[PDB]
Amino acid sequence: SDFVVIKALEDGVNVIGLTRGADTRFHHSEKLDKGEVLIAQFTEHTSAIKVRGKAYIQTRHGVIESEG
Amino acid sequence: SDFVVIKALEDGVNVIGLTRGADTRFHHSEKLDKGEVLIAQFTEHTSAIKVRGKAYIQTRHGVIESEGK
Amino acid sequence: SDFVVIKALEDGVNVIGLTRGADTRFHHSEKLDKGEVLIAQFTEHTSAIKVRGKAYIQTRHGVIESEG
Amino acid sequence: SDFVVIKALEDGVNVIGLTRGADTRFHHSEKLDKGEVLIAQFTEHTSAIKVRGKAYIQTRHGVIESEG
Amino acid sequence: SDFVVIKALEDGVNVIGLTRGADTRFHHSEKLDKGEVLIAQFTEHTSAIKVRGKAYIQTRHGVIESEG
Amino acid sequence: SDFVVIKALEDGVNVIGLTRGADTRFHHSEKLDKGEVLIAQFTEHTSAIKVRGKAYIQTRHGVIESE
Amino acid sequence: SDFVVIKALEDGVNVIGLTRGADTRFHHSEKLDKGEVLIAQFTEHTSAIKVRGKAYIQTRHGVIESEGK
Amino acid sequence: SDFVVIKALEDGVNVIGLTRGADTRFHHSEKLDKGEVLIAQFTEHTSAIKVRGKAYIQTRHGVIESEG
Amino acid sequence: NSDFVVIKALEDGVNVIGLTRGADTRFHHSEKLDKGEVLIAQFTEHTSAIKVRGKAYIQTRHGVIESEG
Amino acid sequence: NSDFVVIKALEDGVNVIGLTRGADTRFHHSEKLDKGEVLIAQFTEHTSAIKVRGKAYIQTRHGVIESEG
Amino acid sequence: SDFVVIKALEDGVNVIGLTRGADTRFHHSEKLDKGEVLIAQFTEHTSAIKVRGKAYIQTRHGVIESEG
Ligand SMILES: N[C@@H](Cc1c[nH]c2ccccc12)C(=O)O
Ligand SMILES: N[C@@H](Cc1c[nH]c2ccccc12)C(=O)O
Ligand SMILES: N[C@@H](Cc1c[nH]c2ccccc12)C(=O)O
Ligand SMILES: N[C@@H](Cc1c[nH]c2ccccc12)C(=O)O
Ligand SMILES: N[C@@H](Cc1c[nH]c2ccccc12)C(=O)O
Ligand SMILES: N[C@@H](Cc1c[nH]c2ccccc12)C(=O)O
Ligand SMILES: N[C@@H](Cc1c[nH]c2ccccc12)C(=O)O
Ligand SMILES: N[C@@H](Cc1c[nH]c2ccccc12)C(=O)O
Ligand SMILES: N[C@@H](Cc1c[nH]c2ccccc12)C(=O)O
Ligand SMILES: N[C@@H](Cc1c[nH]c2ccccc12)C(=O)O
Ligand SMILES: N[C@@H](Cc1c[nH]c2ccccc12)C(=O)O
Repeated sequence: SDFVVIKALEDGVNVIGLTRGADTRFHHSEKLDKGEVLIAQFTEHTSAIKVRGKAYIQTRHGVIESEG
Repeated sequence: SDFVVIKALEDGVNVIGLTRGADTRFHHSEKLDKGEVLIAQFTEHTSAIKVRGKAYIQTRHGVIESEGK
Repeated sequence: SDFVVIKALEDGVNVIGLTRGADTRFHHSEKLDKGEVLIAQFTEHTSAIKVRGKAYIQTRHGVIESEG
Repeated sequence: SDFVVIKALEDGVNVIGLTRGADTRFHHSEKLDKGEVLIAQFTEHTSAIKVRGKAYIQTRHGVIESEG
Repeated sequence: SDFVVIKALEDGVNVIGLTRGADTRFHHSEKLDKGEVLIAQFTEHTSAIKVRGKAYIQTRHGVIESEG
Repeated sequence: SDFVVIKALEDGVNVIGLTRGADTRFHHSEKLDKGEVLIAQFTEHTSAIKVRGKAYIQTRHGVIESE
Repeated sequence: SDFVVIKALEDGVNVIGLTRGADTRFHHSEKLDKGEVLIAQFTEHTSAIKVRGKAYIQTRHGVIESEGK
Repeated sequence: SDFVVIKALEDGVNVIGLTRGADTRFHHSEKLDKGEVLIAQFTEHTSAIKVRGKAYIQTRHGVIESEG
Repeated sequence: NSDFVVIKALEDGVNVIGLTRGADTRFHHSEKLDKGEVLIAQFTEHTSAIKVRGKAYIQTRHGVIESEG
Repeated sequence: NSDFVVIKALEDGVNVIGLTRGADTRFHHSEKLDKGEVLIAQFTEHTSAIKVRGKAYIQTRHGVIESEG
Repeated sequence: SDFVVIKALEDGVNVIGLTRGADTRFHHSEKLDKGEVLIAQFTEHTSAIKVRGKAYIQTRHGVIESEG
């Protein structure tokens, strides 16, 4: 099952898990300080992940960068 | 299951999930502001995804770019 | 399960689902205006997809372009 | 399942599905006008596909061109 | 399931399905005229295919040409 | 399931299927004349394939030629 | 199932497992001192992993580095 | 299941199937005359294959030759 | 059919520590390696994370990495 | 569907030995190859390790290796 | 299921199978003399393998050498 890597490029990056299912809203927000890395899967409860704030992101389709 | 990466290139971008099944309609519109990235799967409930607004998009088939009205 | 990426290159492009099953008829026509992108799977309900109008198309077999 | 991409290079191209099963006959003929693109799977009902008319075709095996 | 692509390079090319099972015989022969393409799967009923007549053939193993 | 492509390079080529199972014998021989191509899977009934006569063969492991 | 490799580049690096399921919380924090290596899977109990502290990280998407505190 | 290609480079080559199971013995020898090709799978009944005589052999791990 | 890691000890007394799979996380075994020995160790029903202490050359599917003592 | 090894005897009296799968490990069969004969042998429900003695050219999915008598 | 290739570079190389399960101990040691090769799988009974002595080793992750 797929995962994304998120490296925070500043304090307070917000990695937001959206609920899997007929309804969509966020069910968890994990904040990262600058330099921290989160490696997070798609799961039974999370089917979309949003990143807010400056982050360096890797997925199976390559590198992408969120800007705050 | 496959996923698409969408990075908003201006405020107010909408990533719209279309319902899976005989019926086709919008069930959710996720609004993205400039700089934010959404990584969204295809799912039991979403079998097509539409992107309105300027965005940089990656899928397994490569990069594509949506342009806004 | 695979999908196809369609970027509309002018207004009023139609992405048409054809029904899976013994019967083949339309079922849904999604209208894309210029610059909009639709990323659409093959599904229990859709086993063929037609594009009408000018669009840039990506599949697992490469790029192809429809013309209006 | 595998799918084929067909781009009509002239009007009245026919993409014809042959029935899966002991019997082989045409169950459906999809007419493409010049410039239209059909992306069509193999399915429970369709185990062979025939293209009549000038078209550009992609399959997992690469490009091939049908001629009028 | 695998498929073979056949482009007829002359009229009257025959793509012949051989029966799956203890018995081997021809259950169908599809006639292609010049420039027609047939994309044909292996199936529950067809476990070998024979091409007779001049054609350009693609499979997973690459290109081969039959001659009349 | 995998397949073999055989192109006959002369008349009279035989593509012979061998029975799956505890016992091994020929259950079918398909004759190919010059230029005809057969594409043949391994199956419930055929676990080995013999080619006799001159033909160009392709498999997943590349090209080989019978004489 | 996928795994990540983490090599601590200073003392006191934490490798933190987040719970799988509807509830998300830390359920374990593995402390690495400098030069130690942990190779950790995703599991029935861990669906996300956070690294805090200076570390060299390998995943199937390649090399990433966490930067300390 | 994997398969092996054996092309006999002299008459009398033997392709020998060894029994699957706790017992190991030869259950069949297929004799190949010069220039014959045999394409043979691993099966419920055959878990090792021995070749005797001069032959050009292909497997998933590349070319090897046997010599008489 | 799980993944495995290759650990070659570059000095005596390297420890390859298996961590328990499941809701709880603890060391269930430390295999001690002397210099020049190679351990090839899978992830398993009982081991979902592996810690290496001491100097070792390591290979996994994501490449080479080295632990330091 | 299992993996297999190709063994080409480079001298007479080469032995390809099958070791039993399961809690008990012993030799259950030894196949004698004379010079230039080839054996293509799978791992099986009965054979979970294969030992080659004598001079032979071996191909696995990991590449070529050679045994020396 | 994965396997390791071990080529003894001196006499008395010991290939040691460790028990799968909650407990860890060795359940078999297979000694190799110089120039013998052992191709050993991971199994229902062996989930870790230790090599002692000078040996050339291939795994899916490449070559490694043990030093005795
Ligand atoms: N609840 C939605 C979340 C989602 C996933 N991908 C999407 C694409 C667009 C809009 C919403 C979504 C679902 O599981 O389907
Ligand atoms: N409800 C439709 C959504 C869809 C997916 N792919 C499409 C292609 C064309 C039109 C509609 C669709 C379905 O699941 O089939
Ligand atoms: N209803 C048809 C749709 C179809 C898919 N592929 C085709 C190719 C040709 C003609 C029709 C089709 C089916 O499910 O089989
Ligand atoms: N009814 C046939 C259609 C077919 C598929 N591949 C073929 C090859 C040759 C002739 C017929 C076919 C079948 O399902 O098997
Ligand atoms: N009825 C045969 C057809 C066949 C497939 N491949 C073959 C190779 C040789 C001879 C016959 C065949 C079968 O299903 O097995
Ligand atoms: N009846 C044998 C045929 C066979 C397959 N592969 C072989 C290799 C060698 C000799 C015989 C065979 C079987 O199914 O096993
Ligand atoms: N007992 C934990 C061990 C573990 C695996 N990967 C981890 C990542 C971080 C922290 C703990 C772990 C589990 O099976 O899930
Ligand atoms: N409990 C959450 C943990 C998680 C995984 N991926 C995430 C992405 C964003 C936020 C939370 C998560 C889950 O298993 O789904
Ligand atoms: N009995 C242990 C053996 C093992 C596998 N990999 C390990 C890593 C470290 C320590 C022990 C092991 C198990 O099956 O899990
Ligand atoms: N009867 C043995 C045959 C065998 C397969 N591979 C081997 C390797 C060595 C010795 C014997 C064999 C088995 O099925 O397991
Ligand atoms: N009977 C043992 C044989 C074995 C396979 N791989 C090994 C590695 C080392 C020692 C023994 C083995 C097993 O099935 O597990």
